[PDB]
Amino acid sequence: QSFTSIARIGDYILKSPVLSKLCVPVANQFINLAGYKKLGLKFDDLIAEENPIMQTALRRLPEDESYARAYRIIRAHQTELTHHLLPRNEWIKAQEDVPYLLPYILEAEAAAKEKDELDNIEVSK
Amino acid sequence: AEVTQLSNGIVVATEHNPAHTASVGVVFGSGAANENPYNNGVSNLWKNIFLSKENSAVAAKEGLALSSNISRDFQSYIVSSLPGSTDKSLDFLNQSFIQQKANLLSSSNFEATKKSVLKQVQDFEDNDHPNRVLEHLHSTAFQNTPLSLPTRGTLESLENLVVADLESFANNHFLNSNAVVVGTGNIKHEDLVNSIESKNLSLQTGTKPVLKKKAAFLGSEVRLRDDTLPKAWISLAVEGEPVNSPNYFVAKLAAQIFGSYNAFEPASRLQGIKLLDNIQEYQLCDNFNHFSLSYKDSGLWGFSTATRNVTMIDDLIHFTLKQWNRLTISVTDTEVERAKSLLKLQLGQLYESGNPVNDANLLGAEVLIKGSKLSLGEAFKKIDAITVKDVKAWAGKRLWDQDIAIAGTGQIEGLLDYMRIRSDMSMMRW
Amino acid sequence: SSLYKTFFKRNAVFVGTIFAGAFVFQTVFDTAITSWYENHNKGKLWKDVKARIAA
Amino acid sequence: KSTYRTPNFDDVLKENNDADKGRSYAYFMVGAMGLLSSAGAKSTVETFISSMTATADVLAMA
Amino acid sequence: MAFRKSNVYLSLVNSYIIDSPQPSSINYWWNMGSLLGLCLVIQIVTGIFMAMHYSSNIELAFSSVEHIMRDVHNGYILRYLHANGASFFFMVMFMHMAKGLYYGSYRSPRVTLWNVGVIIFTLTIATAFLGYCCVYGQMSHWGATVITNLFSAIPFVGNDIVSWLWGGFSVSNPTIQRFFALHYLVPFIIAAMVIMHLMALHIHGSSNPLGITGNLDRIPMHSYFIFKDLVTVFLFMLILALFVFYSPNTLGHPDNYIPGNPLVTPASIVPEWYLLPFYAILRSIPDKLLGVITMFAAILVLLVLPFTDRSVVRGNTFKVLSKFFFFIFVFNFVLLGQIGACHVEVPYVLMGQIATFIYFAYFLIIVPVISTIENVLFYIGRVNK
Ligand code: HEM
Ligand code: HEM
Ligand SMILES: COc1c(O)c(C)c(C/C=C(\C)CC/C=C(\C)CC/C=C(/C)CC/C=C(\C)CC/C=C(\C)CCC=C(C)C)c(O)c1OC
Ligand SMILES: C/C=C(C)/C=C/C=C/C(OC)[C@@H](C)[C@H](OC)[C@@H](C)CCc1oc2c(O)c(OC)cc(OC)c2c(=O)c1C
Repeated sequence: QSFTSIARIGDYILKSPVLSKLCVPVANQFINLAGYKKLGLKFDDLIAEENPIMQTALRRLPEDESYARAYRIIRAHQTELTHHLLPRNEWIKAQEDVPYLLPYILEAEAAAKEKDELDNIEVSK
Repeated sequence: AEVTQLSNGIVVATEHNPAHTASVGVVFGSGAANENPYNNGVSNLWKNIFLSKENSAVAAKEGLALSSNISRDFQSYIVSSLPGSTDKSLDFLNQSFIQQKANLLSSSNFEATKKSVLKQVQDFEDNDHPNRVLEHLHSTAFQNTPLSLPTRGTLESLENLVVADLESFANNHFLNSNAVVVGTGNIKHEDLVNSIESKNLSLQTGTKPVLKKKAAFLGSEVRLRDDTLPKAWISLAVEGEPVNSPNYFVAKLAAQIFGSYNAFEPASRLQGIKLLDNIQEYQLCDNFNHFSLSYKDSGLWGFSTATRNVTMIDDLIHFTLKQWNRLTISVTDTEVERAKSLLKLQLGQLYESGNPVNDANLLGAEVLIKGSKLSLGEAFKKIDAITVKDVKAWAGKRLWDQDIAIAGTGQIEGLLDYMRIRSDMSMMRW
Repeated sequence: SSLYKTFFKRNAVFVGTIFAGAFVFQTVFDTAITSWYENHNKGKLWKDVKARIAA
Repeated sequence: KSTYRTPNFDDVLKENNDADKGRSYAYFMVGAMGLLSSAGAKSTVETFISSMTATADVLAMA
Repeated sequence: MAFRKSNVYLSLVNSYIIDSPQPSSINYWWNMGSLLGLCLVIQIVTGIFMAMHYSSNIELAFSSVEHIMRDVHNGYILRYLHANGASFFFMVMFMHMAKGLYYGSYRSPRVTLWNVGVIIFTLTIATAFLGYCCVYGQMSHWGATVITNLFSAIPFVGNDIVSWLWGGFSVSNPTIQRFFALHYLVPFIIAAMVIMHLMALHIHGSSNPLGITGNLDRIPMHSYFIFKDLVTVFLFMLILALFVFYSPNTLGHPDNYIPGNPLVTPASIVPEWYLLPFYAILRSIPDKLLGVITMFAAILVLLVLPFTDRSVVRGNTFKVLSKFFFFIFVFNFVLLGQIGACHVEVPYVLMGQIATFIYFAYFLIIVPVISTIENVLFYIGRVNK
């Protein structure tokens, strides 16, 4: 499933205040139960990276965010292998759990979708 | 857009458009395809004395500029004037090709010119690897046949050439029945044809050239391995179309489908060419360009390429030939349509540059072969009428399971054997 | 040869035609060989001996 | 010697008045080899596959 | 360079077993694969030494196995190792597969790895069936009969396949002799498929429990995971030893201590335990053809998971709904097996048909729906517009 599609569905829910007030609390509680914040991760650190979109996206990430992702991932592996969680003061807070990679991903998906569209354009006379 | 050609005693062809300058010249219907293995380079030598410091100063006093071009089927000697001096160009043409065609070949002039085309043709072989390869492509593709002779001649036939060889050639080919006088620029047809019918005197009229034996494509290769060069340069072609082939334009369009490429130009990486998806992943080449070369008797359809990726040359060749396979079986409407538009654009940029010397060469070569020039608007009618069905029928005859001709130089250890290349001229089917 | 250019016309023979020709060959060839073989051995076969026995 | 001067291949080159002579011969040979191979492979596979069918001594009519 | 690198044979050993970069955080669930290689070795070694004493003739096969039990020095150890080892081979394979399911190991770029795994699983199931027939007890004869008959469901040419597989009118001497020959062969084909499995593993390396890249922190196979493997190798051997010496027949069927009888099918016939879930699936369909199609499909549907897992993250570690339904799947699978062990009777027939539905619905319906929902939940829980 593409991030363009997740964004479509998600934004529709987020705007309509019927669904927005119904779902977001469910989603908030799902995210806390997931537990990745107790390992020091942001959600975007969790995205499977072994495909061309995510490699394009990670390539385009500014240096400082790149070094930070690298630390968070290494720190997560070390904590996982010790069968601990981090000290609570080290957990990622919800304010920090930003979609930092999302804009690069969406941009790359659009570029890719256009190429696929243009490689296959029909012509009418 | 004009094409006025009429024959008096000589055949006069013009095409006028208010531009700036005017170009006058004679274009002979014999080139390097008319030479021997042993006097190969006589035409190039003729060109070079015609532009010698002696003859070139006599023209520059009068405010005239000199230009010449040796090709395979033809040969041209051209003077550009400033357009009211359209008469003083015809003076320089005749003062050279009747009077001075016994004064240009003076011992000190010939030896200093021969010494200069020797440094010239040597420099070519030493350094111009793309054109060197393309010239050897013609050499092997058309071996033991008129189209195999290189236009600049070979170093060995050149250094053994004497004044009498120039003479004998000039006396057999610079004839009236093997000539066309061409005027481009802005000058009228009746402005030139009257200045020509002014002076009579025919000079060797009634004399024909010498006949020969027809050109033929032979599937083959010449491999000029040189591991000290930093790249590999290769050209590969099938037998293409002669000028005045029904498929003259289908062939040219087919070449535009794959077009040309330059890895370092951002825009070039973005063209609507399917082959580019394959070759850009591992960067299989620095550049390629497809061509449909057409001559009187035959032609070559194929591509040339240059690369520093010397361990993946086989992928370059394989992906390129798999694309060409598609022309017989699966080329799409929108590929054909893209090619139409780009063929028009490039054919336009050729036929209507702001330079009359190019116009003269294009006019001259055309009228020498078919006795007329097809107008740019007439070509576009032919180009637009081409269907996917046409390209497929053409490719199925010229491309599919057909012999090829190969030439290369530089680091071509990775260019696989002939039969491997030749097997890729088709696909397995049920 | 121009016998080739009538059927297959400068193209190679395709697997489907090859496979189909092979099924045909198998039957034709077997009958041709069995025929020659049984004929060459006329007199010696059980076929021939049974024609001279009855009970 | 000049590299543009192609060596003599006249002893090998078929004096081409028939264009598709070698092609028709090659493709007939390649086609015939393909035919007799497929029939051979078929017969070989059937030989092995049939060795697994009921043996002559176990077909008893009880 | 070091000799272990430069030598043509040793460099293979070095790149697979010594210097191979492992993600630092893989847990003991990643020890199952080495345990599978060990199992394969135990089965092959004990089988070859037994083959030395075994006769495949249908008159002699059962007695030749009793001869291994009674007369061959340490013969009962070889036979009990082989028989109990086959069971342990399946226990560990299910865990290896379940691990793959949980952690999204089937995902890109390890799809080829997963597909080769599914082939090995089919081959291993066929190999154990061939071996089980070689005992020629009662369960052997009727197992051979029922399973060769699976192919009779094939349109038009099905009964022809079966008589060809049998080598005659019924399961007889031809049948048991060719099943021994085949039982000897297929372990070596499994060995070649394991090499192909490790080849696909090597180009992308192992995954890890976080489901993210391992590239930022690797440690060498040698030392760390060699000695970590040793821990579970000994625990595996300990438990296998407790069965082989103290409880050698607990995982088998008493009817296979009765010589096969072509005229009598015991009322107590039950498949081997590791085949029970699949048996139940077949038994739930009251049609011959569709019964065998659905059962085979229960194995092939494993191939579909890379496409129906719509999630954007690999593995279930941080997925609340996926974890829950994964364990629904596991315990549903255990139920299928408990149904297989039961009689075709009222509550059981329906429970088996519903469990069968749940089995297929997991791959085809639950995972695509739930992974989509989780995708969206992850998004709207952090985006503020
Ligand atoms: C992946 C490998 C193998 C597996 C899963 C496997 C499994 C089995 C099974 C389930 C049985 C019946 C056990 C019982 O007695 O209840 C069996 C029997 C047998 N196997 Fe294997 N086997 C394997 C490899 C081999 C190999 C390579 C040989 C070598 C000839 C072999 C020879 C035998 C023999 C001689 C028997 C009959 C003795 C017995 O009943 O234990 N097996 N096998
Ligand atoms: C005789 C059978 C097999 C052998 C010897 C074997 C061996 C291995 C080994 C050594 C590993 C690496 C360590 C580990 O992750 O445990 C591995 C990984 C893997 N195997 Fe197998 N395997 C076998 C059967 C299978 C089967 C039946 C499947 C699935 C249907 C499978 C799926 C996988 C996958 C997906 C991985 C990668 C796991 C990850 O890194 O997340 N294997 N196997
Ligand atoms: C990146 O991931 C990896 C990884 O790559 C590896 C290698 C391991 C470690 C595990 C292994 C190396 C398993 C390896 C084992 C195999 C591939 C075995 C293949 C199977 C066989 C059956 C071997 C062949 C054996 C025989 C023919 C038997 C020999 C027979 C004999 C001696 C008969 C003797 C008797 C007489 C009478 C002469 C990991 O743990 C791991 O992740 C943590
Ligand atoms: C030369 C090799 C040949 C012909 C065969 C190999 C291929 C076949 C298989 O898979 C590879 C096959 C084992 C199948 O796989 C779908 C298993 C899940 C079998 C499941 C199985 O077991 C039974 C069993 O064990 C029995 O014992 C007493 C009795 C049985 O009836 C009562 C069965 C049974 O009704 C089924 C479905």
